[PDB]
Amino acid sequence: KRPPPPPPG
Amino acid sequence: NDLGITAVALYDYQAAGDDEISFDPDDIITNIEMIDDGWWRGVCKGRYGLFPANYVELRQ
Amino acid sequence: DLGITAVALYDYQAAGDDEISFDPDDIITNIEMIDDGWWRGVCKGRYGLFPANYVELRQ
Repeated sequence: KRPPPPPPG
Repeated sequence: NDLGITAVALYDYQAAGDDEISFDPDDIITNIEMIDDGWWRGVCKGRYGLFPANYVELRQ
Repeated sequence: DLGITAVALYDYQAAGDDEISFDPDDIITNIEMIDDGWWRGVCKGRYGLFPANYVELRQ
């Protein structure tokens, strides 16, 4: 699976 | 425990697949399964699926 | 004109109005790397933030 998105800035 | 491992959503997340779930900050995720450092499996507002582990904070 | 461009690697749904959505193979143009984790740019007429790790730079 794709990597998780980083927490929002 | 019926709710098993629980957590609280830190940020908004929109499911980008039918295998994922969505939540708003402060939402509660239950019956969590830490399957890997990226995506976890759990339940949120009646929806069963994957979500970013880093978008929630474990809280019993 | 299209500035720094990239192609979407994965599906991503905007979490908010400040963010943009895209599907694999979509093109993101005029990219602003306002951060190592979150870039900004245009995709399918929309402007906003997206995960830098979700796209691959390609001119």
